[PDB]
Amino acid sequence: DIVLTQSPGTLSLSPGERATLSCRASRSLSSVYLAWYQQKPGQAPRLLIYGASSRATGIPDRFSGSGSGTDFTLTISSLKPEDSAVYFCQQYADSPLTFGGGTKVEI
Amino acid sequence: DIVLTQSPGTLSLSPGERATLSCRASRSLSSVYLAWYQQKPGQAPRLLIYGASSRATGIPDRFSGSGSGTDFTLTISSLKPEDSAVYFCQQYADSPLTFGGGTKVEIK
Amino acid sequence: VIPPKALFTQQGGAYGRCPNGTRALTVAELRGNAELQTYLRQITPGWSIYGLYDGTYLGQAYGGIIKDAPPGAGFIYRETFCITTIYKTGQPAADHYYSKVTATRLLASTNSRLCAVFVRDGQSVIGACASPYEGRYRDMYDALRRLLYMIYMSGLAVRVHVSKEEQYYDYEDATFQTYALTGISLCNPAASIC
Amino acid sequence: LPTHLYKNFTVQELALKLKGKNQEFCLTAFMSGRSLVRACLSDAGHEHDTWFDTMLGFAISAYALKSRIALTVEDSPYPGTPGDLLELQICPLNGYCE
Amino acid sequence: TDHYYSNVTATRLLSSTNSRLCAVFVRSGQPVIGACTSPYDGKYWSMYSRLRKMLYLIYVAGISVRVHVSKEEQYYDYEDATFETYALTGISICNPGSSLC
Amino acid sequence: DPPATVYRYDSRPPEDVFQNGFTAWGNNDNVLEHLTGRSCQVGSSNSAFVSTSSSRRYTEVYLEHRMQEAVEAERAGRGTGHFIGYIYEVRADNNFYGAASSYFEYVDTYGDNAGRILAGALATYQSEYLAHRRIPPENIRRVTRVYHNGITGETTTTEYSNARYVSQQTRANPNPYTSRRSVASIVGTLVRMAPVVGACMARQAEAMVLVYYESIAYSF
Amino acid sequence: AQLVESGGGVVQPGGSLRLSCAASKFTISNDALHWVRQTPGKGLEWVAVISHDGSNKYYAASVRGRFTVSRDNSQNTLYLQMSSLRAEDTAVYYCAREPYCRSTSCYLYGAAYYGLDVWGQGTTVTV
Amino acid sequence: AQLVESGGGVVQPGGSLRLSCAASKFTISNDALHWVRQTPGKGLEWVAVISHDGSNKYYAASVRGRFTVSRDNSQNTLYLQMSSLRAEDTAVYYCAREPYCRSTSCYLYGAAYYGLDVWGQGTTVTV
Amino acid sequence: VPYVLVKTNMVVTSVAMKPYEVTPTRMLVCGIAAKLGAAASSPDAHVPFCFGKDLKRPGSSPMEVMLRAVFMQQRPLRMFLGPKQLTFEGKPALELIRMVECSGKQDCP
Amino acid sequence: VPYVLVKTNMVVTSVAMKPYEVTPTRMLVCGIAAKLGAAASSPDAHVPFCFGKDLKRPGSSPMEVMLRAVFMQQRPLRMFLGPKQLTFEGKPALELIRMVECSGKQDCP
Repeated sequence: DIVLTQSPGTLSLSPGERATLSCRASRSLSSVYLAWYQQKPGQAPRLLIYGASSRATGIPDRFSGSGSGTDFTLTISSLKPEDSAVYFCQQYADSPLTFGGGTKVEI
Repeated sequence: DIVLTQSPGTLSLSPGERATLSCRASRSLSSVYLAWYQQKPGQAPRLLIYGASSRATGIPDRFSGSGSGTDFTLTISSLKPEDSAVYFCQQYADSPLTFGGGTKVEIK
Repeated sequence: VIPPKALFTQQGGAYGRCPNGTRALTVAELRGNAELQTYLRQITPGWSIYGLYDGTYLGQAYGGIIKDAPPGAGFIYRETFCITTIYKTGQPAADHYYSKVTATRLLASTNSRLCAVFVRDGQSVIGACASPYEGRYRDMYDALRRLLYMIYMSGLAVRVHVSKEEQYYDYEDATFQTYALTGISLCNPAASIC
Repeated sequence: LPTHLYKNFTVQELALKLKGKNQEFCLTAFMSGRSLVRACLSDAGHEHDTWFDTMLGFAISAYALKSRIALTVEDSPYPGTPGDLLELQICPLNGYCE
Repeated sequence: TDHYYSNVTATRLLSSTNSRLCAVFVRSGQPVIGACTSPYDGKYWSMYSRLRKMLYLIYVAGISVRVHVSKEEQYYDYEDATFETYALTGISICNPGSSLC
Repeated sequence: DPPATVYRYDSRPPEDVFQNGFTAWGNNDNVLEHLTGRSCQVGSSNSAFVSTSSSRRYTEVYLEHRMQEAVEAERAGRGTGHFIGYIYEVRADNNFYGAASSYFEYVDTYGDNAGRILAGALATYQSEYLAHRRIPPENIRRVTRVYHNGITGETTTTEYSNARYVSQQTRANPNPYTSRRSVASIVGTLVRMAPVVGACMARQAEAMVLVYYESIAYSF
Repeated sequence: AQLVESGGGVVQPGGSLRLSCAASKFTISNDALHWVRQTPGKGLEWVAVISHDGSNKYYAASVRGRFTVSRDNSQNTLYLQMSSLRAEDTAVYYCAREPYCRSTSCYLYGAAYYGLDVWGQGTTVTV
Repeated sequence: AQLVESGGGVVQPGGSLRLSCAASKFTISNDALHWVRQTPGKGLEWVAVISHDGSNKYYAASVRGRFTVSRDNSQNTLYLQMSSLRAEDTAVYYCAREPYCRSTSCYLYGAAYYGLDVWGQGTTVTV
Repeated sequence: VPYVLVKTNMVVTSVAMKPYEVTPTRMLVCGIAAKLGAAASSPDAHVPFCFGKDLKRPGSSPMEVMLRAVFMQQRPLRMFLGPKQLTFEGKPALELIRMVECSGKQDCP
Repeated sequence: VPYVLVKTNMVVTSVAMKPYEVTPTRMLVCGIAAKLGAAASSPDAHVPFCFGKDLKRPGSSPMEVMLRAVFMQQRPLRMFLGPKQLTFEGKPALELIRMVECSGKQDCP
């Protein structure tokens, strides 16, 4: 029963700027129970950063996590044109696997 | 264990007077659970009044009851010589069906 | 709740002693069941007086009337209207739960269910009935009577689990539904129960 | 079978033992002035029955509530030996038996 | 072979699935003896139902009692224990300096 | 939502309460000790709180059952069958602290194991409010007399009006009380039976039989 | 409505006696019955009661476990069985019929109490 | 790692459905599987989880009783049995494979979390 | 005549259990109930009740758990006494067939 | 992988019972254990546990008896929970196979 709210509603940034995506949790979850997904329009989501201080397989280094607490952020270094998708933050520190609202980043 | 007491004891009354008997209890009894009996010398008693308000089928209309509570009285009014006997009062408001001492009426 | 007419006992109890598993019918419930009142018309004979929990239902010769009375006034007559307290609703079994409740108003017949009324903020919510003699959760009665007793001694908020496959009408003039109990969970706000 | 009826008595001792194959629980009743009352119901052919288990919870409840109890007991043939307990009654709480 | 330990209080309860429920009996803080009951296995197996009631009461109220054990059964349920543990023959609540117990 | 009126059962006549009021027995103001009963038991009654309640129904039920003790004791030949009971009304100023609220704070900041479940489970069922130091006579407004006579079996209820009462706009302090950690070896919550009533509520009214609540909370 | 009150009394302090009530004309299966004793010293005292089907039986304090009551509807008779009689059992034993209370005691149900009205001549039992 | 998500969803509210997951390269006998629905309005929501041997199977609050999960590791398939579907069941159902937890939940044990990383094309279910 | 009596506003003031003389395989759980606030003159000031308990089936019966619960809480009940009679301390007692708690004034006048 | 966990200084703050899905012969007894000193939002303050009680055997299992005792007294206990998982309010709970009360800060870090 933990609700994740992404306060960035929708971003349109330059193809070289830095984007920060905040994920606010209802309770203070630990850092090792977080993940970030990317849903380009027309396919199922793919993991970007699980355990925010750690990356997944087959992903560029431009994606970075943040620290623990109640607020967490995803950092993208250089927004290449291929990075126009909807980004989620999930949780697993409690039994229901709750996903975030979905922050849409379009270029 | 309700003890019924008939205080008058032995009564000596003329064949024309009115007979009054008193039966009192240590605790209040409902009016429906008290009766009176007549024990002529030598035989078994037969009930005169039950519930202090009505008579048995064969009882003549000369005996009446009284009010409820801890005081109960029976009145004979006209007193033929046939009615010389010993009268008891019985309660059935609890488990022990307790009778009373009995009052002996004598006719001179 | 108005019990359906299917629970009417074919051979009613005598002198208020309804058979085990049945209960006396109140005049309010008879007044609310139009089918039951119509059904009684063809079974009650003339000048025959039958007793209910509150009052009496006299014969069809008088016109088939219901007369209210204090409890025990209708028990003296011979036939007493009694209804079975078990009914098969047909709804599939599911884990229905009610949170922030407290056990109140216990009830239990001889070979029948131990039951309680779970109340939140004053108003009744649901009743849960458990028996070790009949039902589908019979084997689990002994484990629940100990937790029910603990939450009745002290008014601790619990979450009551009920199964709707069996509906129970043990209570009289009940404005709430009573079902079969399927577990009690003391609620901790930090654990996300209440 | 001389049986005595005791009223207005409070449990002080509640001892569960092992005497032979069967078992027993001996409880003691105390009044302000009267002598000590000792009694204990034991398994006597009640192996399949649950008669011992039912009353054992009552005497423990009587000790927890620290309330007056009214026991009926048949005195032992030998002095100093507790009698057999047959019926146990708990008087109204914070009150006395009639 | 019945041995008792008077003036004991019940603390440090142990319980494991499908096995014995135990209790450590302490005198003036320092433990003196431990006991166990079990309805599945054990010499005094039939006594659990009659003795879980007394075992619960003595623990919740913290009253001084007497414990009856038999060294015919030795249990090692307590890890790194400095005290022995046996089976529970019975629990007795008796006055100090009393004749019954 | 703190209550504006609190109640208290007592047996003292109104002509004596209205001139002196109540008074805490001792200076020990440990919150858990009071709600458990260690500070209202015989020989250790030193609680700094006088016990009240926010539910008049709970105070009537205690009266409604203290009446039956007179009836029961009359049959046993230990009484006369009569009963004179009193239910007071006190307006809560900024010295009345809740019991359920204060117990939770004591547990939530001094460790979960520092307090018993039934100690705070009883305050909720009691709706009890603790009054520190004393309840002044100005805080008492009306007392409800109850007369029961065993001969007739009729109860007469009369309500008197205080003369020293000073009407103000006050309420119970919503902030829970802060007390030092309990140093005594608390064994269990002491409760008076028939019905279950806390040790401090029951004992301050007027030897009592006080039973640990846990010993009876589970049926043997 | 007549009763014969069979049974005669002479018994040593340990013996047992079986007294019999017998209904002459009226049927007895639908009414309760009582035994009442009359000692010239202490007055009339209540002995025992019995219901119509035998479901309910109650005795007095002095004969609570000693005496016993039985009823046989085949012969329309009522019996009383005695355990060992001490010296206090010397009295005359009577038979009573509480008319309409099939159950033993009508005081619980709140029903009206109708009193006896049929006693037998009595039998003298002494030790 | 390919999943086909066979079956299609068009069923009247009182009916039943049975979806299928079929892996392609990774063997299904040693990985936990999740179902996640994507409501266009309410976003992504979790449906159910299943363990590798089938011991632990946890569902969501809304689909606690109506939905059912099952596996057949011999044929490398994962099934979801669907009971009476209301209007809120309309979503796109996916197949998710949690990498390093052969049991349903890893947060209980304090183990580190690896999030899914395998998803199917998805099947559309409407009522 | 024997008939079932329904009582109101009664609290259980005493509880007991005794061996049933009629049958060795059953067991009687008796008690005393009193009307709340009634005087001695009323017949409801002291009513005895008894209900049978089977000694072969373990566990507390549904009747006993309430009679345990409503005893130390001193709650009012609505007892369906009768129509059968049991023995309690020699004095007759009315058998208990159904017990319901008191919701308020509406059902417990 | 599932592995057996050992937790120190846990106090039971809730008790629950519920039927067992796989077989009606058994029924689960659950609870919630909170670690002393843990943060309010830390997962160690909301650890759920359950164990199975056989219904063919009337009475009480040994685990229930002491669990009821520690819950009332709010005593610490070292809990050997693991590795199986049992449903509890639809949420996973570690099955409890052995649980022992604490003896002090020396043996319960």
